[PDB]
Amino acid sequence: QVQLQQPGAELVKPGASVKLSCKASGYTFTSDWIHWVKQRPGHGLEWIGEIIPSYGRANYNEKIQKKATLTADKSSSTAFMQLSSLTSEDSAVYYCARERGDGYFAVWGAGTTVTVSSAKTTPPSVYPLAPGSAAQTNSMVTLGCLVKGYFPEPVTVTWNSGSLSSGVHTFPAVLQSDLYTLSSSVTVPSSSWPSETVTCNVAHPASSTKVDKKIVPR
Amino acid sequence: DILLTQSPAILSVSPGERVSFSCRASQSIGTDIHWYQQRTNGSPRLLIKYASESISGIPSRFSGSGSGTDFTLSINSVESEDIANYYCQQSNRWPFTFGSGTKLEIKRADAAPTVSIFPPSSEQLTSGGASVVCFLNNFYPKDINVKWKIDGSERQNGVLNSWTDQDSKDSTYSMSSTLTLTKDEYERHNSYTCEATHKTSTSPIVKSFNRN
Amino acid sequence: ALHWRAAGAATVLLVIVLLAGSYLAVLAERGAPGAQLITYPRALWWSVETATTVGYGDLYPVTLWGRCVAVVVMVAGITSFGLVTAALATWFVGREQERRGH
Ligand SMILES: CCCCCCCCCO
Ligand SMILES: [Co+2]
Repeated sequence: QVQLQQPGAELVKPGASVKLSCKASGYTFTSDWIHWVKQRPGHGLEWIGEIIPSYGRANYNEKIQKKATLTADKSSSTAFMQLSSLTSEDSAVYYCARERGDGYFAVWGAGTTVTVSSAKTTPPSVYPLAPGSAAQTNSMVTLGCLVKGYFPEPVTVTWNSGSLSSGVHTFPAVLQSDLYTLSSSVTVPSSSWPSETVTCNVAHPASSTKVDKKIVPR
Repeated sequence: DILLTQSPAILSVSPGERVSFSCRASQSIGTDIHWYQQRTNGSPRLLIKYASESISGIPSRFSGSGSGTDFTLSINSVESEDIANYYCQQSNRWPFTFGSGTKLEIKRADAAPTVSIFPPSSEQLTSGGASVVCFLNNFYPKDINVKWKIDGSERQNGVLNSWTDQDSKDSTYSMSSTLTLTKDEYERHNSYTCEATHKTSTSPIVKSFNRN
Repeated sequence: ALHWRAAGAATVLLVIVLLAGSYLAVLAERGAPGAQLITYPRALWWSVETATTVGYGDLYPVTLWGRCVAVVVMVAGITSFGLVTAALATWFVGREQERRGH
């Protein structure tokens, strides 16, 4: 099962404060530490701090500006990182990880994408991308869908709710006038479509929405 | 506080070769060094702990060596799924620290793009906007140019491009190019054409559709 | 026998002090830059090192509470050795004096 659970996204206004969570499961020992690690887009991993939940003691990276405060709930086994007075330097994916007091991070959460901006949460519009009537073909057909006008990042895009993963690219988002747009691409055998169904599922965590969009011939 | 230096910052290798990532520590740390793989958009994954100790469910072709200040991650017979950032991390002294990472890039054979053009959707037109999407897929090398023409004449305004990192499925690259217009601007043109110029051919690959 | 009761207790208290000692060291030392006494397996080796007084100097606490822990470990090791030695003396003395009929 998934050992550490974090929210996908958190939008925060400049100067505001957010409390991130990391729910744990699997084997737990009173000797376990939860660590927080920050990654700015295109950049490396940066250690923020650690907590021993079964004792409440927390230690911080003293080499960076102290934005974090770590706490834990021992009954729900959740680790919390209170981030406060955030600017855009604080926009990043924050991971939590578990350490068995032996120095390495055996398991990591999926990360929380924190975006710091005054702009506003917008679910995406999903539009299909089927070929035009004129387009000829080989042994394979390319389909896609268009995820447009969302805020903030990220979106996750699956094909047939995960079952179709070979021959898929989701392109990185492009930001324009405070809104994100991307496309996802899937290729399948020509013979199989539209015989067998092809559908893009588009989760956007920051708005709590997951929309489905089936790709039918024009 | 222990500094870990990773060289080089980018490693370009051929499929099947043995590759080696370096991690030098600023003082002697025994073998208290661990390695992580982080693929595109994924979270880090432990590959090797304590310089050379294998982890369960990690391919037998990943190994580690070193002690003191000099550490190496090796991959035997590199393959596409190995395309990733690689980090080292020490646990010798407080605080734990990470290296800055090495990206693994694979040099594959040259491949021409597969080009696909897509007309605006019924639903988007309804909304009062229109996006023409072009996909340039599974090409090598990464250097590629896209050109939009409306009714025989070049277009440059309203075109946004996105490029994928190298693909951990086949070592290729892909790009998407999106021309976005209002419905009004879209309604008063006939043919939209997407042109792809790539090392693999003299002539560009060209795809178009008529609005009618 | 009091002496074996005492020697038995101290040896159980020593193991307990070595285990809690390892746990507490790591807790006291994490937070302090340059601290090496920061993972449980090596910290437990450290505790044995310390209780015995074997002095390798591969690991030692750099903080006040790490050092306080160190002292409790030393004293527990030292105390339990003195009680074992004194118990062994009591045993031998009472056996020698029965070996003389006394
Ligand atoms: C005498 C033993 C001292 C207890 C040290 C506990 C660690 C406190 C953490 O800051
Ligand atoms: Co007498």
